[PDB]
Amino acid sequence: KTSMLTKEQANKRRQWYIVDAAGLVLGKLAVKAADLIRGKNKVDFTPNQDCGDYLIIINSDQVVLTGNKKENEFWYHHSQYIGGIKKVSGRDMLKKQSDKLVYNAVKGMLPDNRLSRRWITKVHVFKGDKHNMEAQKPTTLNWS
Amino acid sequence: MRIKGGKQTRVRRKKWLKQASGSFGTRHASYKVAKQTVIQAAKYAYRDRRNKKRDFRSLWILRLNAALREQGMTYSVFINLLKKHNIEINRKVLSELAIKEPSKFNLIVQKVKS
Amino acid sequence: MHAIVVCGSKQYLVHENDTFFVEKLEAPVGKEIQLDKVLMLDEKIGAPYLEKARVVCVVEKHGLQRKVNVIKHISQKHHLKKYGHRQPYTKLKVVRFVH
Amino acid sequence: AVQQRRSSKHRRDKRRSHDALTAQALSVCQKCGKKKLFHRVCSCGMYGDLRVKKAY
Amino acid sequence: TKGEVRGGGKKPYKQKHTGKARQGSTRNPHFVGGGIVFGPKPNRNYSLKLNKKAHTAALHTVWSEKLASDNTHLVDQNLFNKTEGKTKVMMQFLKSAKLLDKNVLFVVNTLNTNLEQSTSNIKNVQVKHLDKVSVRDLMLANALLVEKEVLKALEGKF
Amino acid sequence: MIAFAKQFRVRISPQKARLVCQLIVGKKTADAQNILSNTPKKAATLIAKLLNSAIANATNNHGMNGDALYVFECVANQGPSMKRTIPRAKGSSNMITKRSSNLVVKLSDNPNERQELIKQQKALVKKRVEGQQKAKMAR
RNA sequence: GCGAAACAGUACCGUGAGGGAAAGGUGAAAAGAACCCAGAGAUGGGAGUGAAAUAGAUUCUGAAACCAUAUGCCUACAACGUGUCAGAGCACAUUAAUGUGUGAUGGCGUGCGUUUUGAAGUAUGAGCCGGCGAGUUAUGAUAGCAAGCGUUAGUUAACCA
RNA sequence: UUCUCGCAGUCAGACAGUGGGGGAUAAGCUUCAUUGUCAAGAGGGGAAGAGCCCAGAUCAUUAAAUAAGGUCCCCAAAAUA
RNA sequence: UUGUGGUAGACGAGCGUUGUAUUGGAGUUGAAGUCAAAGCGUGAGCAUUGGUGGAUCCAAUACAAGUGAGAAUGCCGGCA
Repeated sequence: KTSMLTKEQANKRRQWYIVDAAGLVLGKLAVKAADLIRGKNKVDFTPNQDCGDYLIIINSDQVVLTGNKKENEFWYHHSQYIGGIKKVSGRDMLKKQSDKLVYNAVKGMLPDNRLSRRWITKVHVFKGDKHNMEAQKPTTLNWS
Repeated sequence: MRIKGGKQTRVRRKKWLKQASGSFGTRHASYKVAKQTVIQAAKYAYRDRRNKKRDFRSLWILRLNAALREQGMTYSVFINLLKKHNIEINRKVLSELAIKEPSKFNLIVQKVKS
Repeated sequence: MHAIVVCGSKQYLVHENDTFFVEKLEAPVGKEIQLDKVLMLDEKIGAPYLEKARVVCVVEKHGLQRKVNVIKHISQKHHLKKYGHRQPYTKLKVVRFVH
Repeated sequence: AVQQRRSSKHRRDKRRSHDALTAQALSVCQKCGKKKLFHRVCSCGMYGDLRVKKAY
Repeated sequence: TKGEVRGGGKKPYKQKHTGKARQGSTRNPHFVGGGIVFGPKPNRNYSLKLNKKAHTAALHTVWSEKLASDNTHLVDQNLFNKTEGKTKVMMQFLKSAKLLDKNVLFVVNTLNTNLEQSTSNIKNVQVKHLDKVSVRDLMLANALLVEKEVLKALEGKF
Repeated sequence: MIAFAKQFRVRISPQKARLVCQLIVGKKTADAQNILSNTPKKAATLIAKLLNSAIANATNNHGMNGDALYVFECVANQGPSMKRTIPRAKGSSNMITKRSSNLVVKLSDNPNERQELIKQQKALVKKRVEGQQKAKMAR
């Protein structure tokens, strides 16, 4: 008939990982962001439970796009009000909130799920390098 | 010769009404809506009998390729390692059943070159 | 410890002293049955099967899966074909294995 | 206006949830022993120690 | 039916300017009070017709089945005598035949007073004429007594 | 102990009866008569009769001390309403109903005695299940 | 069931011709709750009778729709024609069953009927439960099946016993 | 798919390709012959979809392999130059 | 071996309900009705058991149907 299968449930163990954007690009780090937050690279996956882990990205304010995308590609952010469009480009979010850049990038590429919106907070982004979450005794590894 | 025929009517409605229960709201309260929900759920289960394996095979391949990318090798060569050379009858789900037992799947994924 | 045994068209992970449910074999209760089809007990995989390797299992009962009521219908089409599927199966366990 | 769809039982319940009432104050009258409501008159009539109303 | 029920043709509502269901008569089969279009009527006949020869063949067959019942032996006019109506005597007769529930219908062609004198109290025992036989009545017996003088008529009737 | 006291259909809408007697569930008769004599509602003065009747029931028919008695259950059982009509405009007529309420009030002495009803229903359940059982051992 | 089980063509409707309803069953026999308590009151709780009052006049049985009460479970960042396949957790034990109750969450998920070129639709019908409710007959013809009789055949009608 | 018997249903079609007609070779337009589908047929791909490509589904299967189509994450699958 | 989409449409085998013809059985030692439950069936259904219930019902073979309701802006009565 059928082969019974079981999975780990309500015993998930998650860790803290360090990664830096010194010479990265948006897409090639955002793909790893989605991979880690989904936990699809580890065999501990369970769609009924959480699978990703904590992540810290530090100094997002030096990531660089290839080509003129920083000046010609635009993001519109419309509030519920009429004519609430905030127009941003690639070049301006470097001298402005780059945290929302990785934020909306990572949320756009995951399915609309109550866990995914709960997933997105497990990653922390600051343009600086100092944060009180540095006391987590975290496992450090590049390209994470 | 009059026959009311409301008794077997009561029985048939009752026997339609047991299975329609546990629903949110008055869905399982009246004859018509309860039967509509039962038929719709029967269709849903009929289609889900295919959908479940359609999604579980994808879950299989993703869970396997997790470990495969952990060891670097890909699923594309994995099938070549088994089916072409050293022909076996291994199936997808037993791979992850072996993954869930530590230090055993390593042996299988290492004899691929032997 | 483990074993990879295919009954019918379904391949199963089976350990020692484990009860499980497989497709119907029409086997009456009580006797001991040695199945031929088996692969990768713990090492030394044979290509199609494991040669001369037997899995000796005991059958204890035949059961049926819950009543499956299936109805086919198309909207506004005067077609409400109802049917009831019962799914037979054999509940049994293994006792021995030989190379 | 006129309703278009029937109101459900649970909408009736949620609208009725704020359509309830609270309790009331209560106090003790020293001379005329009675569990009277606070800052009101007592059974014998003395709101304070003053009772100009008839005791009947 | 729709025309048999007493009533008029007045319409409670007019044919428009109202979202009410359409009605056209005071009484309808789909309206309470009655008025079913088709029900019991005193015209249904259950008429059936079978040829005489086929019915006579069915007779001859059922007699021959009874004539081979082996529990319906011959009886003579004499033994109906010695009693007028004393069912006790006929009760002893019935007991001696070892019959309890046998719905014994007796064939008679002499109209001797003794038998129709009895056989009208208990539902079990009745006596009827040879000219009045019916196939169900013949097999309703399950035990019966035949008089020997009518054997001549039986062989004459084939 | 039940201390049940019935009323049988006094003319009040049960919606307002439940509305007034959420405020009494779980409380003690010591702090119930007073609050029932102060709240300015129509049903309030009307159910004080039932409350004191229940007090009399408890004190007389059984006769326990009753100092631990508390309000166990209020309910407004829906009886058969009355039907009337009134003329309206355009020759139309409005249809009006008169709702009454069957009221029975239960006073409990201990925070218990429902669990006993639970095992009573379980006793019904078991007598059922062994009744099913004897069908098989019957030879 | 005559519309009319019952004081029925009654009540009632229009002035008038005329139109036109609904509802029965207690229990063996009222033996119909003496008397006590609470409350003016009906009433309820006792007692007693009644086998039995949860048969107390609402008075054979009392489904469901409807309204409440509470065992346990789940729930206030949630985008859903509300369920299905899995599924932890929580509480347990049965028409002994790969047991049951609920479902944190994941995958999927645009009704019934009719109309039709085609309808999740903003085409229509349905607030809801329940009760009833619309393919039968006189004669005859055609076709199909089976039986009887039989290729100087076979069958009767009306009517009578 | 011939012939006879009996029951039919049905004459309101539309869509996609070609040949065309009309329009203005304009239409989710109108009308044909032909090639398929929907009506009367699920599903997968196409962002959903009445017809388009793969396609005709007894029931079950946390079985395998292919058709179209696809393998940066959602969303399952690849890389090499 | 062919199979097992399907309206219209056609074909075959069907189920339940009332009462009747029998052959039987059960019934205050609690019939049937009634609902609650984690049954048996390819189907209309068939059940098993308890309480409630307080008096006729049921198995099989045939017989004749006011014999089979989800919809009719349906009616009846109630609930909204």
